[PDB]
Formats: sequence, C-alpha cells, structure tokens
Amino acid sequence: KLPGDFGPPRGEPIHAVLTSPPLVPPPVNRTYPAKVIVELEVVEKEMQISEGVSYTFWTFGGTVPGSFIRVRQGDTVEFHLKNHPSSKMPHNIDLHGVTGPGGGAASSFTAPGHESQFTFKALNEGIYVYHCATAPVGMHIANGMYGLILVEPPEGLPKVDHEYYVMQGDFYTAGKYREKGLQPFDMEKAIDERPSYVLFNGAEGALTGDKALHAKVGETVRIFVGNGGPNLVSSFHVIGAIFDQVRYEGGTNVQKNVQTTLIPAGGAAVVKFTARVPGSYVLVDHSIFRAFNKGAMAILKIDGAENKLVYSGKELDSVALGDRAAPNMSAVTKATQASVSGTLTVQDQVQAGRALFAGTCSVCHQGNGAGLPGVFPPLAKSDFLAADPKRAMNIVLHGLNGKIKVNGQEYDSVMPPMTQLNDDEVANILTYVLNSWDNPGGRVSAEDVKKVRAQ
Amino acid sequence: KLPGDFGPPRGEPIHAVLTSPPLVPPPVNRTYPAKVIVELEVVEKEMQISEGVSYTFWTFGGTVPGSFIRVRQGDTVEFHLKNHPSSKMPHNIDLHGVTGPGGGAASSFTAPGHESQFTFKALNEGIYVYHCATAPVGMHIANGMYGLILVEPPEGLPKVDHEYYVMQGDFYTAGKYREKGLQPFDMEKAIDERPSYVLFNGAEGALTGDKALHAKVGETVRIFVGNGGPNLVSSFHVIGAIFDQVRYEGGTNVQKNVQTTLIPAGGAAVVKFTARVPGSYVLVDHSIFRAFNKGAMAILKIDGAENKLVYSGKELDSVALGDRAAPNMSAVTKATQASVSGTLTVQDQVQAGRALFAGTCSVCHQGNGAGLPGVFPPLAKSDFLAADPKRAMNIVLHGLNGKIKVNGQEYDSVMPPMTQLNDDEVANILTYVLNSWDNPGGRVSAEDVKKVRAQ
Amino acid sequence: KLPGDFGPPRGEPIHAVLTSPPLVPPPVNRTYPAKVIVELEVVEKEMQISEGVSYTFWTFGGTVPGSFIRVRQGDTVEFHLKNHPSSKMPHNIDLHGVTGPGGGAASSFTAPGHESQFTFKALNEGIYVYHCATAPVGMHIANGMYGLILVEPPEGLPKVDHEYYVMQGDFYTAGKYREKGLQPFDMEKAIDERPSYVLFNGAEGALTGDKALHAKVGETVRIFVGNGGPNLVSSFHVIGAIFDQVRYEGGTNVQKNVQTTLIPAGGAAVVKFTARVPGSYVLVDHSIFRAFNKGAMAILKIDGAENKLVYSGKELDSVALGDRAAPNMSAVTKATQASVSGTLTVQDQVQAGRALFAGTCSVCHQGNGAGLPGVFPPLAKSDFLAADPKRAMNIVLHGLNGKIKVNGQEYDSVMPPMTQLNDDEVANILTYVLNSWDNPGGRVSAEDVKKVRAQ
Ligand code: HEC
Ligand code: HEC
Ligand code: HEC
Ligand SMILES: [Cu+2]
Ligand SMILES: [Cu+2]
Ligand SMILES: [Cu+2]
Ligand SMILES: [Cu+2]
Ligand SMILES: [Cu+2]
Ligand SMILES: [Cu+2]
Repeated sequence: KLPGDFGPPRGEPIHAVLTSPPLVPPPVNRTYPAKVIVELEVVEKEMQISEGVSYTFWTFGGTVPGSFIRVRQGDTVEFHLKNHPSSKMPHNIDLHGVTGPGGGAASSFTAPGHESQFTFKALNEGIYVYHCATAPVGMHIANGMYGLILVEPPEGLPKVDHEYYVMQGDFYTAGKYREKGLQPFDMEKAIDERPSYVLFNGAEGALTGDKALHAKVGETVRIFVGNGGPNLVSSFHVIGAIFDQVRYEGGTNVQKNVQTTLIPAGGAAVVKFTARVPGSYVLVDHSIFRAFNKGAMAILKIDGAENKLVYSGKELDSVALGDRAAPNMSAVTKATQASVSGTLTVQDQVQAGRALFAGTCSVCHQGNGAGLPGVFPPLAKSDFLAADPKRAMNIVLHGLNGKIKVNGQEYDSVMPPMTQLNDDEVANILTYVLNSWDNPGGRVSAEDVKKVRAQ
Repeated sequence: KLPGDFGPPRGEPIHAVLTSPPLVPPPVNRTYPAKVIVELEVVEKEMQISEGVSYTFWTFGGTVPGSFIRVRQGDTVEFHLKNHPSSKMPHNIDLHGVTGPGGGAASSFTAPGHESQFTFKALNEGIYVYHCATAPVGMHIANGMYGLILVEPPEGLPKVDHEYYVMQGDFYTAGKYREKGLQPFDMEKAIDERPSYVLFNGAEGALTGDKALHAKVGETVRIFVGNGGPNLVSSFHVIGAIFDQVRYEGGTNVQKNVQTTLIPAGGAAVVKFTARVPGSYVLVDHSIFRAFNKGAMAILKIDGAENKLVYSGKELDSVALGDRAAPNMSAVTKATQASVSGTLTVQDQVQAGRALFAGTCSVCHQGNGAGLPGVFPPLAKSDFLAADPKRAMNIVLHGLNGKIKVNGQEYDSVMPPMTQLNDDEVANILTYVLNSWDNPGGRVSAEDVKKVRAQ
Repeated sequence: KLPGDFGPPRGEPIHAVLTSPPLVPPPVNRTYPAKVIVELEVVEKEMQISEGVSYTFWTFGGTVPGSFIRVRQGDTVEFHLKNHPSSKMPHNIDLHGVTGPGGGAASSFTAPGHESQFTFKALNEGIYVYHCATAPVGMHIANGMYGLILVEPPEGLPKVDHEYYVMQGDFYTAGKYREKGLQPFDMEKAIDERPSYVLFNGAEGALTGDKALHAKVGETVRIFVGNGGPNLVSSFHVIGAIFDQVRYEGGTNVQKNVQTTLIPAGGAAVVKFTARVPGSYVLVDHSIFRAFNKGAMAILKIDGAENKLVYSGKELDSVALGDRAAPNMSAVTKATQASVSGTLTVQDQVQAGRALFAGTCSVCHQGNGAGLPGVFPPLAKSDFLAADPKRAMNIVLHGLNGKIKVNGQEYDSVMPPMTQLNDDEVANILTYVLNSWDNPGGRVSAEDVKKVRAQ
C-alpha cells in the first residue's frame, strides 16, 4: 500500500467550499474517499496593509492568506487555478502535502485570463502551506501568495467549539513602517530578510479590536496556524495562556502544554486552546520587535465570568497593546485620505492623534494627559507645551532630558526619542494634545515636522 | 556504566574509509567495538562557489562539507588531523558527539605542515557536525570548515536503497551574489548574519541538474543533513514529498510524516524519503530568498513510471527552478574566463545569456521569446527591442511600465526591475536575445551596462 | 477540574525566597498547595556589559536576568511588583505560565516609587520566562527586563547535585562591540534585529573564567535555560558534551541525548548534564558569530580525574576560548578607567593588551610571541616590528600579505585584517607587544590608531 490507500473515489464529485480568513470550512464529515473539485482564482489588488498605507497584494481568492481548502486523506483532488485577466503576472501553485514534483507547480502555470488544472491524491494527512512557485518565487510569496490546506484524518479531527485560520507573513515595503501612501515591494529588504511589517492575515490590526477572534469561558478553540514567510521563523506564542496541544503539519509527534513554539518558514501547526478566564489572549511572534513594532499581534477575546481564584487581574489595556487596545484606528485612515484630497481639517488630525496617543504617549503622560506630579509631567493644560509648540516637535522626535519646570513643578527625568514616528503621526498626535485638556489649540502639519526632522 | 559501555576494542585496528560529499561510507556492519584510526587533512584552496565566482575555501579533505566519518557507538577513535604545508592558517577540530572539553579542540591544534592526534571513545550514537574551532572560529567555519560524523547504534541503521550526504552553509563574500571574480571573505556581513550565498555542499548547483542525487520509484533514501552555519537556522524542506522520519543528532525523539523541519546552526538530522512518483524533489531552506535568490536548493531526481492516480502533473521546469532546471550553466563559467583572458566572443556571450535567460526572463517572455500577445510582449523579432538597444539595458535594470506598442500590439503592464543582475549577466542575456529569433544581432558589453546603471 | 486542581491554599503563607543568577532557590519540598507571596522590585542602573563598557540596564531585582522565582503547581501566588523611586520609567510584568490576560500586565503597571499587586493560581507546571510588558515593550526587554519562574510538579523535580540559572539576551548599543564608555540603547539596531552583544546573564564573561559554573566528575547538573530575546532564537549547544534531557516550558515531550537545541525568543528549557570527564564545557548560541564575536559563551567547569579511555585530550585554551580562557580581563576595565581619569600609564596599557592578546594574536604568533619560523613570524624581539611601529598599527587594522623578512627569515603568507578591534584595543595590544620579549618599549595611543584608521 501507499498511505491514504482508501480505494477509488465514491459518491458524487464534491465542489470544495473554500473560506476566507479567519474562518475555516466545516469538517468534511465523510466516511468515504471523494473526487474533490477545487477552484481558486488569483487576484492582484491594492489593499490597506496599515491605516493609510496601501500595498499591491497578489492573492489566492482575494485575501491574505488565501482561501482555506479542506479535504480528507485519500481524496482525489482536481485542482483548478484561474488567473484573473486583470493580473499583470503569471502565477502557479505548490501545495505542501502533494506527492509529486513541485507540489503542482509545472502543471498549474497560468497566464492572466487563463486556467490550468492538475489532479493529485491527498496521501498525507495534516495542515499544510500552499503558495505560488513562479520565478521570482520570493517576490510572489512576499506579495501575499500563500494559504493553508487541511487534509483531515479519515475519522476527522476531535470536535471543538471554534476553528480559526491565522497566518503570519513578513512584508517588504520601500517606505518605513506606517509611512503613508502606496508602498512598492522592496527586493533589497526582502533579500536581506529585513521586513518593514510582520503581520497576521495580511494587515496591521487584521485580528485586533473589533476584528478579534471570539470564544466563551469553557469553550475549546482550534487555530490552524500558518507561516507563509517568505523568510521569518515565528516564535509563535499566546500571552496569558497555554496550548493544550501543538501538532506540526501531519507529524506523528504532538507536544502538549506549551506556550511558545517555533514555526518554520513555510510551516504550519494546529494548536488547541481551552478558555479558562475572560479577557484578550494575544497571539504574537515573540521575536518581540515583530509583535510590538511591526504588527505581529492578533487577539482571541474570551467573554464570560471572572474567576478571582485563578486570576485577580484586569483585562489588557493600552500599556501592553498600545494603539491596538482600541476597537480600530479608522481616524488615521480618514486623516490620511483627507491629506491626499487636500481637505485635512483640525478635527481630522485630532481624531487621528487621539488613536495614536494610546500607549505611545499615554503609558507615561496618562490617557487624560495629567501625568504623575514630579515623575511624568502633564500634557493637560501644560504651560511648557504652550510656551513653544516647535520645541514640542523636537521633544517627540529627539527626546528630552534634564531639569525642566512644568505647571510649577520640577522634573529631572528622560523621555526617549521617538524618531520612528512618521511626520504625519507626530503632527496628528501634537494636534490632538493642543486641542485637548484646555491647551491653546491650533495645529502641527506633517510639513512642520519634516522641517524640524531635517534640523 | 557510561553509555556505549561495550568493552575494550577487539579485532584489528580499522583505517576509516572517508567519503566526499554527497556520498557516505558503507555501513560498519560490525558486532564488536574497534579501534578506528581516522586521518583527515586540512586543505586551503580556491574553488568555484558559483559559475565564474572563485572563493578561497578552507576544507577538511578538499571538499565542503568535509569528508564523511562513519564509526560505531563504543568504538575508540584515534583521530589524526594533518594541516597541508600550503596552508596559511593553523586549524583544529571540534567534533559534536565527543565527550571531553572542546570536542577535541585543544589537542588537535595543527600548524601548516604539522599533524596532531587525540583519542576519544564514541559514547553517544547519532549524526553529528564537526567543524574547525580555531580563533577566529566564525571565520574558519564561514570558509567551509565543517562536516558530519555518524556514530551508528550497535545494531546499525535500518537498510535503505541509498544514503546521501547534504550540508547547508551560509557564505559571506565582499561582492554581491553572482558578482564574478575571486571573492574575499567579508567579516562585516558575517558578524551581521547577512550572507551573500546560502548553499548545499559548497557551491551553487552542487546538487542540481547533472549533479542531482538519484533514486527510483519504490526505493528508500536516507539523507544525512548537516547545517554547518555558521549563523543560519534552516527551515529544511522537501518540495513535493514528505519525510517518513526525521531524527536530530542522537535524540530519542523521532518525528514521522513531516515536510518542513528546523535544523539549528551546528545541528544535524537523519531524514528518510520513500520514492512514490517520478520527478525532481527539491531540498530547500524554506526561508525562501535563501532557496531562490542565494543558491539554497538541491535535487533528488526519481526515475520510474508515472502514477496518474497519485499525481497527474508534469516534471518541474524553469518556472519554479529558474536557471537550475537545465543540466548545468557551464557557458557562464566559459564566458567569465573569456572576459578575464580578453577573448570574449559574441557566441561566448550568447551561450552564457541562453543559460541565464531560463526562468529569469522565460517565465513571462517564454523560452522561444514569443510572449503572450496583449499580455507579455515578444522578444522574438521585436521591433521595440531593435529600435533602441540602450533602452533594453534600462528596461532590465530599472523595469518598464505604461502603454507601449510591440510588433503592432499595445501592452499596458509592468515588468519589475532586475537591478540585482550583475553587469555581465545583463550584457550576456541581451546579447543572447539580440542573436536569437531573427533579432538584429550585435552585442551588449558589461561596460555598456555599467554606464547605464551609473545613470 | 482545571489542571493544578489541588484545593485551596493550606499551611502558612510563604514569603518566596528569590535568588540572583546563576543560583536557584532550593526545591519547594512541599506536599500541599500554599499561598506564596512574591516581592520583586524594579531597579534601573548602570552596570558593565563588557570590560570598560557601561549600559543602563532595567532589572527585576538588580540583576539580568531577574531574580529566580520558584513555586509549586496549584499554589496561589500573590505577586507584589515595586518600582524603585530612582526609576525614570513605569514598569509591569507578564509571567508566562499565568492563566489570564497579559500574564499580569494590566494589574502590575507600577510608576516610580509605587507598588502593584495581583493574584494568580499556578495551574501550569513548567519553566517559564517572565518579562516587562510596558510600551514600548521591545525597549524594556532589550534593557534586561526578563527572568524565569519555575512551577514545580506536585512531586518535585528529580534530585540533582547542582541547579543553575542561565539566560540569553540580545543587546543593542549605539556603539560597536567593545567600544568603551556608557552606551545608549539603539532602537534602529533593535528594530532590525542586529544586536551588538548576545550574552548570558547580562555581561561578557558573566559565566567564564573565575565566574564559571562548577561541578565534579560523576555529578548531575540541571540548568534552567531562558531566552529573554528580545529578538533572537538560540541554537543552544554544549561543546564537548550532550544533554541527558531537554524539556521546553511545561511540555509533555522530553528530548533525550541531544547536543544542540533551538530555544525560541521568550522560550525556556530545563536541561540535564552528567559530568563524565574533567574540563570546561562551553554553553553557546551555535549561531557562531554570536558565541565567538558578540559574547554568547558560558562555562560549566568539571573538576576530577581524567579518563584517557574516554578522552585523551587537553583542557580548552585560548585557541578556542580566545581572551575568555583566562580567569578575567580586569586589566581592560582598569585601563579604560585610567583613560577616563587622564592617568593611563604604559603598565596599564601593557596589562590590558596582555589580556586582549590571548587568542586574538596568540593563535598564530604564540603566547610567547615566538611564532613558527617560516610560517608565522615572531613578535618576540621582532626587527620588523621595531623598524616601523606605525606600520604595525596598519598591519593590525588592515592585515598584511606578500613576502616580508623578519629576523633573517622570509614569510610569504596572509594576516587577515582585524578592523573590528577598537582604537584602545589596538593601542593596548601593541603597547603590550612593544614592552615584552626584548622589544624596544614605548607606547601606542588610542589617538595614534584613530589617525591610522582614518587613513
Ligand atoms: C515615558 C516613557 C514617556 C513617553 C512614552 C512619552 N513621554 Fe513625554 N515626557 C516624559 C518625561 C519624563 C518628560 C520630562 C523629561 C525631563 O527632562 O524631565 C517628558 C516631556 C514631554 C513634553 C514636555 C513637557 C510637558 O509639557 O509636560 C512633551 C510636550 C511631551 N513629553 C509629549 C509627549 C508625547 C506627545 C508623547 C508621545 C508621542 C510622549 N511625550 C511620550 C515621558 C514620556
Ligand atoms: C514578467 C514578470 C517579466 C519578466 C520576468 C521579464 N519581463 Fe520583460 N517585460 C514584461 C512586460 C509585461 C513588459 C511590457 C511592460 C509594459 O510597459 O507593458 C516587458 C517588456 C520588456 C522589453 C521591452 C518590450 C519588448 O521588446 O517586448 C524587453 C526588451 C524585455 N521586457 C526584456 C526582458 C528580459 C531580457 C528579461 C529577463 C532579464 C525580462 N524581460 C523579464 C514582463 C517580464
Ligand atoms: C594568523 C591567523 C594571525 C593572527 C591571528 C595574527 N597574525 Fe600577525 N601576522 C601573521 C602572518 C602570517 C604575518 C606575516 C604576513 C606575510 O605577509 O607573510 C603576520 C605579520 C604580523 C606583523 C609584522 C611581522 C612581524 O613583526 O612578525 C605584526 C607586527 C603582527 N603580525 C602582529 C599581530 C598582532 C598584534 C596580532 C593580534 C592583534 C596578530 N598579528 C594576529 C599571522 C597572524
Ligand atoms: Cu504568483
Ligand atoms: Cu513551499
Ligand atoms: Cu580552521
Ligand atoms: Cu560546534
Ligand atoms: Cu519595564
Ligand atoms: Cu512573553
């Protein structure tokens, strides 16, 4: 026998129902091998990789990651790849778990407006990455051409309350993190393995705030976790919880009771979580600058009764989650669009700066700008801020130390530089502060900050 | 007892037969512990790390990786290290799996023209990296000073049809990838972990094309897989197949049925593959820019009958394998040598450009230059190419977009920039295109391209 | 049941005794669940990250890594975090192994001079990283805010002879490796994952020479191994030995008989070592430029009888361990302090250069400067050195090749450049050589070298 030796296909041909992230198709719930027809279409399109930041993604099914495919070990899969006629590039597919050269690549080569097909038997149970394998392969994967296929064991997976679909990728923009506008792919950064963004499901905030995954206290969650790369290895981790089980691809080995697990580039794992106490559980790449400086954070939000005997503490806030504690940062998108249109108002800037102030400034100056007398000076009704708004731009870009006097009190501390903030971000944060807490109002422009940065 | 407590050496002293990659010594096939005498000589020498690219390697036994050593758990090993008198540097050896300080390092210190010896008992079964441990250690490992020793279990490994020897390394050249000439080691890139090449067995194409590993449908293959580093961790992966078994060093744990496995820097694994359908199975570091932009791809070629019930698709071609689909790129070596000699002919350039055109240009313009009317413009009998050969140099270096007219048809698409191509590569590709498909002939020089790149 | 369902706390409340690295609290040795009160204080302070190199660390309990916490699965932990009033920054804590949002983060937010508390039940047995989770999280972790908590299984761990505490971190200084002075945190290098130092226990040499860990032949050692990151994954390895067992966090899976093991960023493992033969066993990150160029090396020194049947070789020396073979490099600290004070003597420079010469120069020129006639020229009574001390500065910075004559003998070899040596290091090494072996004496200044480097 080969593995997956369950006989020829029986029953009727099945048209696979594919799902967009973060959702998963229902279990196949089948005791016989089937001919499964899969139809997947490549679409090239602009999407928001961050608020006010567009990127030309190349997608399987219009999403990053691509549509989720779910079949049964021993199935015969008739794979149809279409390339939308709006595409500029040819594309193909390499599915992990396929037995045969290129995992489908040579037979699935598809020009814009064409369709290709190949047939394979799913011999190998497991969770598997699929991706484009068109020269230059790294460019296609970097632009978002990856997803997951699940080959179920014949008896199916154990029932759980929720199944979700989460995939990490590293992304390479010409511009710096959160630099606004349409950002080209940067080949130099990709070859050097120096990503500008590291993301779950193709965007900053794709799985935070009002887009969090949900479950209730007492329920079981299974997450199909992919690492599309192209280049990075994920120190994949859940903050404040533990995985009951971690199983890689279709491996025989199952690790139980771990919190931190390494997912290779092109790798995939099935993780199981039991909800015990309510709150936000953060999925991160624990290579920490990825999670906290490049976007690599997703949320599983658990609702239900607190258990003070297990955990007496509060729900996560802007101290740890920064500007992603809030439901969304839609005001940044709106302020960026208004800048492009030449219609940016003070209130556009105030609402964008309000979103960006959380964590970034609030951890020390507080959400109300009061600070802590003698320790963190106030931004609320600040005489020092009002006396010199241009000095305030320098303070954000280049930091501040030494003795100062604010509202009649001496400070002798250190505010670190925040030079990685973009000109629009500094301008919008300071406009928010000037228009809050009885401050004098007016505005700071991106152009004002550009000139102070240039020194 | 210590582990490997099999008594004193018996029988006759055995002179170990060492093998060069990718071959392995035969199984020891022995029921008693032996005194094994190992003789390994360090040689410093220039070799081709890529076509027309030389590098001064430092080698154990004249190869990268070094000669394969095969002994039995419980053996007494008398290790002789010689340093060839042509060497400039002192060398030594640290074998993983040795019980004792430095794994041999202090007692194996060997100046040019000298010999050292130390004795160790092989207590620990497993596959193990050995490497040089001479200050500065990273420089010696970076220049190729690593290989594998297998310590067999007393009963031997299970029989297989083929055993092969494959070792990844990261390499640091002063010049960029495929920049021609003798390339010095670059300490700055090595300290930053920014390799110019990531290779299997010490060269681009060492295990591709006419140097592929072979087996037949139905046969079992065991690969001894090393990661010499110095710095990178391999997302080690087989395209289009699965590993029956993966076992790290002499670990008790064996993973079964996985496709993608992380091999630490200085780590080693034994993988087992069963051949099911014919074609090329690609071994890669799935940190994808390594595999597709820095050389990290090897081939296991399976011959035998197709099974359309398991896989209906075609053998891999230049779409996925690029310029390594072909048997070899010997024309690039020959054109580089002719440039050095000042004897470079048009035909030298044409044959080199023919090799480099595969994948790099052919994925969109086709192997015959016809393109796809209205989608990818033709290079065959191209009026647009002929009208301005200098514009063609700019197009390759800097890309092209917007409306153009080629052979009476409008195109409105995007050709990405290919600025990572070296001046000789652009010149040779364009000379190939000009001398093919009824194009006007003539030639483009490396110097022509240097001037266009300088703008 | 939840896991760790051992009933309510019994007995008396226990004030946890915490230990500084590399020591561990004694086993809890308890058959009942307890209320454990933990008190940990954040201190910001300058410490030596290398000889003559200061850094402002942020610490849990005044050390990097932070104080070790030891409790029993099923314990109720009342966690008190104090922030010393000298602190400039707010801090908090996220303990892996805590069941609840942020692992403690929202409830442990603590301004300078304040205290916070939260209670959690230790449901999950294992070894776990804890760290600060205050925006910007990567900055706090990069400055040293991490350590380990052990949650014992109810029956306790198996008895061993020694338990030690070793934690890797990556560090980001504005200055280059071993550049002297107070070094600021460098956000740009941290975001790029380009550390200047990779260290065990917060400093170069923290666990080498006279600070090595100890045990005797025949004894068992358990090491609690953390990777605080923030960014790097450790190819964690013991030179010249094997781990009996490696267990990650509280995972069910235990790997036995491995030498090289990958520890994720934010991960932790318990390793077990049996001492077989005497000597220094080096713990490294086998991403080799970290271990040999950035400080990532620690020593377990085994005393006892040699066993020539297992290993005939010598103890490690400066060939493999370089300048860390010696007990300490205190002369470098003293010479750096004397430079700051403007009191640097020739003898200050000689003793610092003596420390730095080991490995760096001695591997080729020998510890006595004799070299090897015709192969490595002498530094002892060197006519070539004496004839031009300025040429000697160029040779160290930029290397030397080609035919030379030294003390009546021709050399035709290659000395690699050592441009990564700092101006003070070149000046002190050459002053050592000039004042040794009947050389003419005098001195080379850091300023002399600065001018030669500037060309
Ligand atoms: C702690 C880590 C802080 C963060 C984050 C931010 N700021 Fe700050 N800021 C902080 C200190 C300790 C000080 C005083 C420094 C000293 O020399 O003692 C400051 C100072 C300012 C000021 C000027 C003083 C005042 O008006 O109160 C301004 C205008 C200011 N900070 C603004 C500001 C903004 C907008 C922030 C986010 C972008 C921000 N700060 C972050 C401590 C900390
Ligand atoms: C697809 C990803 C392509 C690859 C790889 C290469 N080329 Fe290309 N090329 C492509 C397009 C879509 C276009 C037209 C762009 C537009 O504005 O619509 C081009 C154009 C050229 C041209 C000029 C037009 C012509 O003569 O047909 C030349 C001379 C050319 N391309 C050459 C070329 C070479 C030599 C390549 C490898 C080095 C190469 N191209 C790659 C699409 C793609
Ligand atoms: C081997 C890897 C070496 C290391 C490490 C260092 N040196 Fe060296 N040095 C070496 C060689 C082979 C040569 C001769 C090169 C040639 O062209 O043949 C040298 C030369 C020098 C010299 C000049 C000659 C002499 O006086 O003997 C000096 C002053 C010198 N080397 C000093 C030196 C110092 C101070 C080192 C550590 C910083 C050092 N060398 C390292 C080989 C090697
Ligand atoms: Cu594609
Ligand atoms: Cu793949
Ligand atoms: Cu060597
Ligand atoms: Cu090693
Ligand atoms: Cu902190
Ligand atoms: Cu953490």
